[PDB]
Amino acid sequence: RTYTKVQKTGSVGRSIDVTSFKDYEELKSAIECMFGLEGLLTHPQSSGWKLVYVDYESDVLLVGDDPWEEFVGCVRCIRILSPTEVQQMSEEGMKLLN
Amino acid sequence: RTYTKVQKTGSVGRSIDVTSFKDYEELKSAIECMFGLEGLLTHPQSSGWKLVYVDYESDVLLVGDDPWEEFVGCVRCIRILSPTEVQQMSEKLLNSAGI
Repeated sequence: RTYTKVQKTGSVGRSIDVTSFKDYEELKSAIECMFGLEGLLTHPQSSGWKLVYVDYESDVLLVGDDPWEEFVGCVRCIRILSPTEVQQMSEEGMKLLN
Repeated sequence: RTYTKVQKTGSVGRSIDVTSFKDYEELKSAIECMFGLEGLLTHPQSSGWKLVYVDYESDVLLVGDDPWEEFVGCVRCIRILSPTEVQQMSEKLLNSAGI
């Protein structure tokens, strides 16, 4: 498997060549157009939506933080989290702790 | 690997350039903003929140004891520990290996 999975709960998932996009602006925009989320993954100051990824160590990390070259190497799969899923994640951490 | 992971249970992880900070006060403030914990890791006495890290030798250690220069090259990842997670760390493997 050369292609990376892009998933959104309730949508049919997709597979992309992350490396073919050469930056996060290009990546994020393409993903927003694919799932009909125009402006939501490219505005952290207004939107509660997160574009996350699972890496080689199975860690859920936010897309954007790392140098692109590192990212392209670590990335195992991508997921779009809605403001609701982010709170569902928080509550599941509380379930884990209790 | 060049940036350091910052993690919190029930939260989406992050990655920071540890070197882009002059001191621990700066490191702690950035992490607090990123995870919405303003004043929890800086004043720990009244919070119980611990900012831990994993060094090159795979050891879990409290962030802030070592000279900043030393820390910078030893850190592998940072983890934010909530007061509950702290209590849970004591709990069972010693009784497993013993028996």
